[PDB]
Amino acid sequence: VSETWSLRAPDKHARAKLLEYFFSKNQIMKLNRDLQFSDLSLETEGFSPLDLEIFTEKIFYDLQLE
Amino acid sequence: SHFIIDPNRTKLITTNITNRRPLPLSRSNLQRYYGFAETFYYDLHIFPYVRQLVNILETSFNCSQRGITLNASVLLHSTTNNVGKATMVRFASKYLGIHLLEID
Ligand SMILES: Nc1ncnc2c1ncn2[C@@H]1O[C@H](COP(=O)(O)OP(=O)(O)OP(=O)(O)O)[C@@H](O)[C@H]1O
Repeated sequence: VSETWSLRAPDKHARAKLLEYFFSKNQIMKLNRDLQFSDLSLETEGFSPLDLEIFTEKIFYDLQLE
Repeated sequence: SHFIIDPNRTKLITTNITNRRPLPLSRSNLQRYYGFAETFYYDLHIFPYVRQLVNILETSFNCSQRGITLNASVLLHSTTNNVGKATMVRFASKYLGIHLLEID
């Protein structure tokens, strides 16, 4: 192997984009006007993309409960 | 529309299998009517964990019926044995009238 590449944990801006897209995938979701993806990413540091997947599905379920 | 069956005059043929949802516990307590080992009936208001887990199955079932697919999985763990987690699984299954697939 000449050189290599490593996929470090996603960054806050990466998280903003990824959360937006993941919500989009289950387009059925919606969000309050005040809640903005950029604001959302600030408190989801050190999460793997699969972690964000499971978190968004859990959130979808949580909404379904109420 | 109706009809009578007599073994000495009527023949019966088993055929392929057909799906059908099982009745929810609310409409009947099959164990109680047939006097089996009736599974303890929780009062969801007093078993919050059971309520939380149930709050998963019907939502998944509806979203599936509403055309929304989602792989809802859950794992039970505990610090001590003999807590009947399997019992609560069975209780939840009968509560929603859902088929159970138990594999020891
Ligand atoms: N409220 C209750 N909660 C749990 N089990 C109960 C309850 N009331 C009666 N039981 C009985 O207790 C037993 C529970 O056994 P079960 O195998 O489900 O336990 P478990 O928590 O999975 O434990 P383990 O796997 O360590 O044996 C069953 O025989 C069930 O009928």
